[PDB]
Amino acid sequence: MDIIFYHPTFDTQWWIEALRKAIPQARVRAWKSGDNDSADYALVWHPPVEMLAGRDLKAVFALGAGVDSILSKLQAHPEMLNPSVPLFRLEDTGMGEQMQEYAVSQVLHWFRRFDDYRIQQNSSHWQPLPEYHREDFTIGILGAGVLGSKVAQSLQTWRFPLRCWSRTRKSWPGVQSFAGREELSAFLSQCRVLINLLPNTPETVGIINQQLLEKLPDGAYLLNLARGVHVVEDDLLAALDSGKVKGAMLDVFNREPLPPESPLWQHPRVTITPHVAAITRPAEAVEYISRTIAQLEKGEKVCGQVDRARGY
Amino acid sequence: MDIIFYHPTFDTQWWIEALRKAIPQARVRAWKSGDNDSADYALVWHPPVEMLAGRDLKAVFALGAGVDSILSKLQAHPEMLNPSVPLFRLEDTGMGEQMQEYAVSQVLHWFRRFDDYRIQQNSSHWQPLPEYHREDFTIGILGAGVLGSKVAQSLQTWRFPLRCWSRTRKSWPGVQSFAGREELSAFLSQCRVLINLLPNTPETVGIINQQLLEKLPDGAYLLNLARGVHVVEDDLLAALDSGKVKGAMLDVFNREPLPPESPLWQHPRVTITPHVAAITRPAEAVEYISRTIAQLEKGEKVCGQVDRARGY
Ligand SMILES: NC(=O)c1ccc[n+]([C@@H]2O[C@H](COP(=O)([O-])OP(=O)(O)OC[C@H]3O[C@@H](n4cnc5c(N)ncnc54)[C@H](OP(=O)(O)O)[C@@H]3O)[C@@H](O)[C@H]2O)c1
Ligand SMILES: NC(=O)c1ccc[n+]([C@@H]2O[C@H](COP(=O)([O-])OP(=O)(O)OC[C@H]3O[C@@H](n4cnc5c(N)ncnc54)[C@H](OP(=O)(O)O)[C@@H]3O)[C@@H](O)[C@H]2O)c1
Ligand SMILES: O=C(O)CCC(=O)C(=O)O
Ligand SMILES: O=C(O)CCC(=O)C(=O)O
Repeated sequence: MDIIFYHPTFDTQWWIEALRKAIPQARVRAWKSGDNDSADYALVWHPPVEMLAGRDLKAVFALGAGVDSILSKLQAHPEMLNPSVPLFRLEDTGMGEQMQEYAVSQVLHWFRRFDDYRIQQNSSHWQPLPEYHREDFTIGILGAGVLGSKVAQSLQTWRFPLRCWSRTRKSWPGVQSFAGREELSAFLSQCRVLINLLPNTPETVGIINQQLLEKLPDGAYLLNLARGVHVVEDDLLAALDSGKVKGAMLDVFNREPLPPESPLWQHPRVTITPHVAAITRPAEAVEYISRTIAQLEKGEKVCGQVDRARGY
Repeated sequence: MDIIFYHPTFDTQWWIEALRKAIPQARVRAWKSGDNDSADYALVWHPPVEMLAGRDLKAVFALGAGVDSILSKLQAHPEMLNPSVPLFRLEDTGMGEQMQEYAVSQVLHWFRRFDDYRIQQNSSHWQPLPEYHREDFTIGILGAGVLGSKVAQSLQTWRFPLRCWSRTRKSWPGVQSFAGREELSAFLSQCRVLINLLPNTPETVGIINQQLLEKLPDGAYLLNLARGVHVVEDDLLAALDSGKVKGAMLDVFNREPLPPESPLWQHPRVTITPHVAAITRPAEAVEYISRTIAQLEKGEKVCGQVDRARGY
């Protein structure tokens, strides 16, 4: 078999060699413009149209969890990827644990009032503060997928009340499952902490806006680990300035890098990371891809597949 | 039975009523100066000498995990507590989980470089940073007791390499046990994070000093959750200023409240909480005390007992 590989910034030579060793019968090459030779599988991130157009590939693997970029490019360029070609993404491959590390750390940080103690420390002021209680710190996960479930599981360990929101009902024993737009209001009503692990799709753009934020309990917290387009940043700033939202930690933004003129940078209740919440671990990704190709060859059901009609 | 209760600041009336309901055969009263009536058990925190002197109690329960204060008072006033009287403390009673919340949150905070991203955010500067790896983030727990073990267990969940230090060897399957002063140097050599959960005893005063800190790996972190006397604060500041220690989070200090002139307050790499890492949960404490008294009455082995000769 023949594999073409393309990634705009990863260690391309490292990946080729690691793919060759995991799939020794395979010829792996980096894709460059003009290369119209045969290929069975394409491993891509932000690929140019030309890499895929007209190719009858056995599969394409997007080298990330999110596929909003490749799918929006296919919408604008329907000739890029034949409907015959199955599209896969990276499920977990280390990003699950990475989202658990980020979420658990910051949820506990807020639950233990480290933000308030930092403010008081800035004035050299010693003052024990009242403890928060788990019954008032219900956590809601917007999005209940591969990463959402992982974050829910790790927070349940700490005995926080937990709820999740998705399109379809979930069966997680101690997590209250809300489903659909008709249940979103009820889901938000108790979310002391709101964690966003949704995909970017046309149905979810701008979902974290003024109307959503004002349904939250007072003194709520926002963790945006998904996509910048999910949040209307001026609406968030207004809810931070009114005291509706006590704190927001944001890893993703409508424009990346976040422009220096954004008021989010210096807002006292905002914490910013530069889109680093969860990156695939190359060796786990090479193992996921090699195992998935082997399953495709054997006719075993795989499920890590993108549905172009639903958008994720 | 008769129980006298004394605590300088807790909700005394709440505790009396809760003890009455957990031990309905018991007469519970708040101790005031001049009260020389009989008593079988004393529940105390920072008690005056007069409360205990000359009393042949069946047991005294110190209402905290640490007993350095009561034991140093008994040293200065040997008449305060007859050697006949067994002394107990609060084992866990909720403080285990509270130490896990604090430690896990801040270890993950440092592991994910949230401290560096905060510095960069202060300048509106966007810059993904290299990931740290678990093999370079060995965590050492100074003290391997009721709370030390709980913290070790919760950090093992995150797959950090783990080691502990105590007087006696431990058998925790994935935690390397170091024991005694003769093994302290070797224990420190790999501690990227040093977590202090030792008791204050004459043998441990000032143990975190210049000689200990310089045995740590470069860019180490310090979490002091135990007693302020364990740390020589000027030595810590020097290791923070030389870059030996990248960050210190401190809940306890040689003088409490930490005086405003301490350079720790405004040091950029120091985080301060006002001795709030783990407070006993009254209802768990009343359950621990009532169950321990019942076991004493039935002749069942109890072990939560202070050893006045060893000092803890
Ligand atoms: N560094 C970073 O910040 C970073 C890294 C990796 C991933 N991410 C983000 O995380 C996202 C999720 O990854 P994942 O692997 O967890 O995706 P996933 O397994 O596909 O899970 C997506 C979940 O979102 C829910 N969802 C989709 N559309 C919805 C709608 N209209 N209403 C309600 N719920 C909806 C789905 O519901 P059903 O279960 O009912 O289908 C599903 O539970 C990615 O899309 C990416 O944007 C960010
Ligand atoms: N809010 C707060 O900040 C807060 C709250 C609660 C407790 N604390 C502190 O936490 C401490 C520990 O509580 P705990 O219940 O875990 O106590 P513990 O169960 O008695 O554990 C103490 C541990 O320290 C070790 N140790 C004692 N002396 C030592 C020495 N000379 N060299 C090496 N190791 C030594 C002991 O070793 P062995 O196991 O070999 O005996 C033991 O493992 C308390 O003393 C208190 O100061 C702080
Ligand atoms: O988009 C990226 O920069 C990689 C991390 C991510 O968000 C994803 O895997 O979808
Ligand atoms: O000493 C206190 O203020 C209570 C918390 C503590 O450190 C202990 O339980 O020993």
